[PDB]
Amino acid sequence: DVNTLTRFVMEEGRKARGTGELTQLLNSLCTAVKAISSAVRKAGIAHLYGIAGKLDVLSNDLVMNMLKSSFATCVLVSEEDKHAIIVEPEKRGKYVVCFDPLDGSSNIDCLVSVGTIFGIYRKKSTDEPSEKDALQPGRNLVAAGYALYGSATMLVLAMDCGVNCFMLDPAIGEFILVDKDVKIKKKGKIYSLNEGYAKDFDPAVTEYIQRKKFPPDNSAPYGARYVGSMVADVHRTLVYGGIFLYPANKKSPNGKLRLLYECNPMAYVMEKAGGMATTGKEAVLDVIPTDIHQRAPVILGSPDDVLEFLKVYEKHS
Amino acid sequence: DVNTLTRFVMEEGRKARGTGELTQLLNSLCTAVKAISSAVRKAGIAHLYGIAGKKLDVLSNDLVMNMLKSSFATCVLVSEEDKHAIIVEPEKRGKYVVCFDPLDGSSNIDCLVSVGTIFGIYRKKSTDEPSEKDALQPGRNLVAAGYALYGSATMLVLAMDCGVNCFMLDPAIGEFILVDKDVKIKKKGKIYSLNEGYAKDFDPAVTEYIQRKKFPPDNSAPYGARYVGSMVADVHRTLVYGGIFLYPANKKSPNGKLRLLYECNPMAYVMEKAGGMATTGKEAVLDVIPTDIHQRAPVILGSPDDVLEFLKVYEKHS
Amino acid sequence: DVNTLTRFVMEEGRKARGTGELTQLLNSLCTAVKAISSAVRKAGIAHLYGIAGKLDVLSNDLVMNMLKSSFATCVLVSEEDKHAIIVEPEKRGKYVVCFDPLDGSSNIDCLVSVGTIFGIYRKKSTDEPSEKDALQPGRNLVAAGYALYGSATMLVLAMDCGVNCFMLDPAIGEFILVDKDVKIKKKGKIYSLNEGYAKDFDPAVTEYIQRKKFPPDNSAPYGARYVGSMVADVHRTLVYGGIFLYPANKKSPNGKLRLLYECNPMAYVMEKAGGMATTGKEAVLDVIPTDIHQRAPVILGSPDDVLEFLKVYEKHS
Amino acid sequence: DVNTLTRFVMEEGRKARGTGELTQLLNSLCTAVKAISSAVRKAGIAHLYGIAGVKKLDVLSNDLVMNMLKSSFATCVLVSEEDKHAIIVEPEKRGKYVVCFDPLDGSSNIDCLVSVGTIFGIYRKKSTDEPSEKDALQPGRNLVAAGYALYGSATMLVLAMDCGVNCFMLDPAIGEFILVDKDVKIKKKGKIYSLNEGYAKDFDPAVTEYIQRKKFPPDNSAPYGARYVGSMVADVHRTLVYGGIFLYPANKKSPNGKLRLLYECNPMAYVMEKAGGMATTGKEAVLDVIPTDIHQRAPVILGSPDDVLEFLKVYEKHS
Ligand SMILES: CC(C)Cc1sc(N)nc1-c1ccc(P(=O)(O)O)o1
Ligand SMILES: CC(C)Cc1sc(N)nc1-c1ccc(P(=O)(O)O)o1
Ligand SMILES: CC(C)Cc1sc(N)nc1-c1ccc(P(=O)(O)O)o1
Ligand SMILES: CC(C)Cc1sc(N)nc1-c1ccc(P(=O)(O)O)o1
Repeated sequence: DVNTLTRFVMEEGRKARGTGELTQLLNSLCTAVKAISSAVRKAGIAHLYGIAGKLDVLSNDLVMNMLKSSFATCVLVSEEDKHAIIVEPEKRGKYVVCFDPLDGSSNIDCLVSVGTIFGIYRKKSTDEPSEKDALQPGRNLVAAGYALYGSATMLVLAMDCGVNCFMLDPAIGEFILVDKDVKIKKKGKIYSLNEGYAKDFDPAVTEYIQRKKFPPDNSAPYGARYVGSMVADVHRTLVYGGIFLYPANKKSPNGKLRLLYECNPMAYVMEKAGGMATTGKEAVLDVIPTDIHQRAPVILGSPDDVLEFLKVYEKHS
Repeated sequence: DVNTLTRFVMEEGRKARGTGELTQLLNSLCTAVKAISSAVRKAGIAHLYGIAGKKLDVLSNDLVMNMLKSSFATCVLVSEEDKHAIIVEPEKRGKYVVCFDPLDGSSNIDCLVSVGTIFGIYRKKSTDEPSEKDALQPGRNLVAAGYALYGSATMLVLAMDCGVNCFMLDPAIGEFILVDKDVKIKKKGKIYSLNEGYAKDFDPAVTEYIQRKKFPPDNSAPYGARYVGSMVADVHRTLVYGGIFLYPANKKSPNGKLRLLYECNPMAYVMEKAGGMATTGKEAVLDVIPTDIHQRAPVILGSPDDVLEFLKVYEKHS
Repeated sequence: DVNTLTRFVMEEGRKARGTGELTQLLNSLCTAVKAISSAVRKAGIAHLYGIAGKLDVLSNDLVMNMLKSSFATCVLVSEEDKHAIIVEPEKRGKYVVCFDPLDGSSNIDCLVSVGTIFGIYRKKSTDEPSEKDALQPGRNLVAAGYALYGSATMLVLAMDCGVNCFMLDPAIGEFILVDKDVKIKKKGKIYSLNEGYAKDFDPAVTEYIQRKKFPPDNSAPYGARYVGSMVADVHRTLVYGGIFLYPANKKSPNGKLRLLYECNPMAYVMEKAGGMATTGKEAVLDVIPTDIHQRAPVILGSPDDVLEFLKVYEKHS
Repeated sequence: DVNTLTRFVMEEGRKARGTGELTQLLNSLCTAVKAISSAVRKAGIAHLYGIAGVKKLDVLSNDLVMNMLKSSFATCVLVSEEDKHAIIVEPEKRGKYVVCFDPLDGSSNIDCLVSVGTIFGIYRKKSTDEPSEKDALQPGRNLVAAGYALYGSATMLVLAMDCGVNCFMLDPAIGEFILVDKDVKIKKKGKIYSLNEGYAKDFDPAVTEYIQRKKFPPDNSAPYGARYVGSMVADVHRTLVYGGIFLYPANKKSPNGKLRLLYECNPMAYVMEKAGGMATTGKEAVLDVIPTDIHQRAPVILGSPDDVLEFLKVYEKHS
């Protein structure tokens, strides 16, 4: 039987005997993602070029407005906003949402794949809503995932029931369920990181990557891929297996990627798919944040690959 | 004034006092590219999944093949998808030879990586009965070439003698809008692009050049690395941002990996028309005289100062 | 604040403390309607004409399959099917749906507006579901409405809370709420019927139309409009006011339109909009059907216009 | 073999050994029509209703056609239903063609989602004078091309030229007009009549008598069916596809009719005649009227020839 994201979300909410608030949140996010996709694919660009005589900001506006009007949220943290956004009293629900509305858009001028990343938390205290409600470890996530605006548009949604992938059919604006309860390969054959900054690598990263290129045994060297857009690289890791790295170094002891709306959602998807996600020192999902924009190192993907990295990392610890 | 690809192609044909045959070819190709984009973005996939109770690379080849055949402008067609050249039936023959990759990068379409269509257009040069040999011309001889990138948005890059022009597909109206005119690549970039998984097989010249990008001998900032693994995506980035793209020979691909006729030559033509460079290491890509329609070539291309720097390192290793 | 069909249907179900079954029904119908619209606008027609080297049937298949897979229905009545469809036991819910999947499609060859009409009943009994469960008067409707595939695509949905109109934004495949709690004009200035049957008209119809052309109170004559597609003509009646008539004639002595999936849903929309719908002898919604494809005469629209027709009708007994 | 509007127009221009100017005109119009279709179907309406936290369609449509035709470099004089005076194209963009068009016909009733359309007629400038409004004052029989786009259940472009009438369906998945009906001809006699019978009290006696013959046939035949969408493009297209007759005649209150000669009557009359149909004012062929004002009105009775001819017999019977 055919299944849509709308039908899937609703049925999961009915199974859980929810009140319907999270379902409305998720319906609203889905509508925003379709609107971002339409804009990313440049529908209407002819009018900008005068036929009748901003993208990251627009994407942030779509998600903010759709989530606010769901009546399901109370605190919203965006890559694009300096402070947490507090929902007006009359529209407050119980959920906290952290999101990157257009990840990878810094290089959107070359039409590289971009994406939307989100993580949904339940507000934990009855206090007046504030940034502190967003300072939860990723292990508290209720749902998380991403939309990839690639060759096609796909929404990957992870919850307690596992990871499910929905393809956007732009003819009818419906996300069609195409991959159910997806699991990552135990060991991959691809490594992904920016090797241009090798002179800054921690010695452990240098040694691990050298082992991927010059394997000590009779195995084939891994292939390399680095799109430079986190959603594209993490999605490829999910589909094909392997390892994605944005690790710490001495000039960046906490990494570069942001914990709340990049690392934690992707770490959550990975673990629900049977993968792993580490800072080197601990699981990404166990980090307790103190700053809504704080950075975290991240190494994620197939467990045998992540564990091999940790073996090398501890050798230099 | 707004300009569409349709209007742009027609006016170039008018200025050249052509008979309209090449205009019909390019209009047919534009229609095929829009149909491929729609399919690549999965329009109608719900029907495939049972909403009412071909492979993408094969469909794309069928779209390009049929639109070019029915243009009456072509006589010989070479596709990545076909072992032998397709010879157009006599009554539909025109004078052009088209080599193309209808869905470049589609081997990894399962992870929704950017894919593209690459094409190069030659005039038939021989007066013989049309055959596979008519596609064996050096890239030197191209009349027009370019690619469609099905990335975050769909763009067509078209190169001819008048230069390189970039058109964005507006999917609301199915129209290619001219958005970047007479494009030129940066003289020198800050990004290098290659699969470093083959580091163990690199010739010394490639190894040293990449070492220079990571550890600059002059203490400037290291280049950033990018490698999508889809040639159209990596080359388009090289065009837009500058830098260098490399697919050199390795042990699995001793003649290189990329295909000369419908990957290297079109991209090399776009690059040179944009003020860039494209070399095999030994010679300009466009000077290679092919002997086989699916033959491979090593390729190093992008900003002129970056390729020239590579070539100096190459000469240092004889 | 923006509102979608998805969000509106979900919120009405929450206010009603429903189990979510009707919501799944309506979302499934929403998906089918977008797919029908896509096909009606001829998306993909180039593939039929050889670019790479039935509509009424497809429309029925879309509605049938989406409703079956909702797990919300037990009996399905379509204009396209001789007998009622009984849903298999594992997919049964409690709702009975009568629909015309592509109303007006007989003239789709001239690109006239066409539509989808639907009416939803609740099955209350523990008997095994059968065709007889669809033999209900329209006053039993839980929800009803129509999708119009006209110059744009609009879904009109009627329930106890009133009538609401949703515009399909095809860039994102989302129905946008654009007209809330719609009420029809008390009196219009347009009458709609096929005057080609003037020779067969009952004396009451003839006299009523004479009053529209030569007004007894010295008012200006009504304008005439007859698209010949029931959904187009009735939607215009809703938006602009006035009257729509399909009375008995010699080829159709019980009228021509179908009671179950044409007259009843439109009569329901009209009454929920403050309008009226009569057979001449009684309200459409009070007719007790004996055959799922039985026909009925219908006069519907603005209340003053229908009441005026009924005055003429009562004059002729 | 599949054929698109772009390819068909280009090949017709090649067959005629044209310079390509008319081809550029038509490509530009095709682009405008796709943009109108997109807006008519309400793409992006979610943004107007606040999804991220403005012109009426008839104005946008006029702006689209005006700008696309200007930038074709193929036109010199433009007449629109929306503009009191003809637009004279600035010198650097001038071509030889005169275009009269209605950018969104029937749009006054667009609020009920009734079918709407675009109508156009293309002339060559005949005078050696500086271009002016007078260059649009040509009889319809001078038309080089004419036709219409109907934004109905699907969007179709009907294009008439000397080679006949051809119908192209817009495939919105790819923005291509697909040739679906070639060298169209209308039925010799139909079974539908189309006019606003609510104003029967104002009818001319000939019209009254003719419509009476359709409802109460004297020859024991079946009465005609009635259809009246109230959008000219929709009613005329149905007349082309199914046959029959469409009427907006002159009456006692409107001695010149209501529809506009230059950009409503002439193009539809031209399409009709190229399809083997007829189009008359009652007194003469629409295509023979020589206009004196670009917004002048004309009565129109058009469609299947046996029906128009029957109408004219009744009309002449009443002198
Ligand atoms: C395990 C999953 C996340 C449960 C789901 S899945 C969905 N659509 N809704 C819920 C849910 C539970 C409670 C509530 P609520 O009372 O806050 O709405 O919703
Ligand atoms: C420099 C460019 C390639 C010239 C162009 S650009 C276009 N649309 N057509 C032509 C062209 C020249 C000759 C012919 P033809 O007589 O084969 O048709 O066409
Ligand atoms: C008055 C309106 C129609 C009530 C609505 S509105 C909506 N979306 N659902 C319902 C509803 C009631 C009962 C059930 P259920 O337990 O069969 O699902 O649903
Ligand atoms: C009979 C038809 C109208 C001929 C056609 S059909 C088309 N696409 N162009 C032309 C045409 C003739 C002259 C010119 P021009 O030199 O003004 O461009 O064009």
